[PDB]
Amino acid sequence: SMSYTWTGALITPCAAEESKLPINALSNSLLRHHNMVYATTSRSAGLRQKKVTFDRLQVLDDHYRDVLKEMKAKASTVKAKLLSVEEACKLTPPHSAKSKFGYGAKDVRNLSSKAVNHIHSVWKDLLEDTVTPIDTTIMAKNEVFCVQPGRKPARLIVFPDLGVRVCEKMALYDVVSTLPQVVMGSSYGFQYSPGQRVEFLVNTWKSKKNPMGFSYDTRCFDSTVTENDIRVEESIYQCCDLAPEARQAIKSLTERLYIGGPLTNSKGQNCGYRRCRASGVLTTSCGNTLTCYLKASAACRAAKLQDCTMLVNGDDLVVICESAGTQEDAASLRVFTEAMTRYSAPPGDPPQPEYDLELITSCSSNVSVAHDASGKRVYYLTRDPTTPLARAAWETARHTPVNSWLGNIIMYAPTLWARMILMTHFFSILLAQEQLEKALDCQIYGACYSIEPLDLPQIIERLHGLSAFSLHSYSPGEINRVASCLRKLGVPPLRVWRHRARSVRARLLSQGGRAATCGKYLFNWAVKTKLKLTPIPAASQLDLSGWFVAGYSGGDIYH
Ligand SMILES: CC(C)(C)[C@H]1C(O)=C(C2=NS(=O)(=O)c3c(CNS(C)(=O)=O)cccc32)C(=O)N1Cc1ccc(F)c(Cl)c1
Repeated sequence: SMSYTWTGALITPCAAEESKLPINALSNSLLRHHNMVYATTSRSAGLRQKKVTFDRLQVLDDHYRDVLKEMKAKASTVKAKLLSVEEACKLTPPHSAKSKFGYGAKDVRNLSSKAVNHIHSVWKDLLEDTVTPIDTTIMAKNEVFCVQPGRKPARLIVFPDLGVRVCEKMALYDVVSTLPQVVMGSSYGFQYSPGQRVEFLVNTWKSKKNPMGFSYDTRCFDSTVTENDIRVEESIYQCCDLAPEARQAIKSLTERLYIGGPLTNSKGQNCGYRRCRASGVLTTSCGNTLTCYLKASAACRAAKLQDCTMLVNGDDLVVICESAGTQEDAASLRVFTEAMTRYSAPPGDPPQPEYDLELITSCSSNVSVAHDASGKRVYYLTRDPTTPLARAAWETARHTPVNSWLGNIIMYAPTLWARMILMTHFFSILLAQEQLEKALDCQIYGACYSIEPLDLPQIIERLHGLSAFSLHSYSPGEINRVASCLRKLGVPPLRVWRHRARSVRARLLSQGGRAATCGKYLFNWAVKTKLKLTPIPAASQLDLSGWFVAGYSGGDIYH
């Protein structure tokens, strides 16, 4: 069937949308080439609609059903619980979209009786009615990029009312938090810190006699998801040991929301109908991960890839296997792709075999190597810093709900671009505003986290190790990619950043306490006469539970 049917009604914004890079007094210290930076708006939604709208055909074979059976066997070992209304309410981001029924996120969060009453009413209706399609809003996402000589159209987000979103948590939060690791084991990617992911990638790579690897880019994964896939997902959820009410609600959410339903714009006009994955439901991450792992695991068998190890984060897939040499690897991957295509996950750009781990991009990241304090080689994950820096420029001039810069510093802390540019720039800004103590929101694996900037040294230590504060002798390939980015964007040379970082560090040191700790660890690279970095005390008090358990993209989750 068609992924979507459209009425002609337009996808509408809630507020005016800026597409041009806002400029303030801080902008130029980061980036001179402002016209290279843009944000998507709803006004390009028609271009997206076009490309996410196609017919899906699905041909399912024995490998498919075999893998599914294995997945269900493991799923049946999971026991999951219902969350109370209040438990589910506390998982709601403060900035979440408000209900059409006269209450908002903060009402939910502080448990107003108005919110809670509507929630209980939504739940009761889920138990009673397992057929009536549930309403969703379709919006365009405003995301920032750099011009790639041209522009990406806005992504679409499809989400049900707040009342329904709290109910999803009640029925499925424990499931989507617990099931994927039990079903998929070490192949489930959202369980890893950056440190663990690079560890798992390197160990996997060198466990092969002659390693070959490839990332598989599905063309618009969400759109490729069929009703079959979503019913198949539900059948996996139902293997779990669940309370009768959770079973009923899960069945009801599947039939009424997950499978499809009507699409309404912000003005309340009907825009059409969806028959593929909604990107803004609780099950998007878990559903996509299970479905990608199933199709890929079965496609590996069909292609006869040898010792194929998968790493799956939603729709993001990387496979590492044994080479049969270049001719056979190329033919293998074609069989893999034909299978995936038969399963309704055709590729965007065709996959290509890789023989160098560092040339493989997965979760928009590639492995690279640097050296630590004692010369002892260390692997870490990095990326082309263009988009992170284009977004950092936007966020320098505009207050954003989610600070991408903060998530990039957290996840890319060991990189030369994050240490030298992002750390230096934003700590300078926090200092000027005396907002070092001010807790800031960022999204990691789709979930929103409130973070104190001053806890960054502890956070980085836990996620990457001390190495992250002592890394040097980065690779010519990486150094060239950074330098090329700065040239393109008109970002000041690294000597300018080194100069600035010295100032930032000194200023932090002068401050004392946690701020001096930020000065010492984060900016030890800037000083020629290096200080000794010991393991950070009282770091092992702060619990990073909720971190690196599961993915929740589009799932309206707050920790
Ligand atoms: C915060 C950033 C930097 C953005 C982080 C992230 O949170 C993600 C992600 N967040 S997400 O939206 O949950 C996500 C998906 C979600 N896809 S889906 C709809 O659920 O099917 C897939 C891949 C990756 C993601 C990511 O790729 N990242 C890059 C990255 C990932 C893992 C690492 F170990 C390192 Cl070092 C860097």
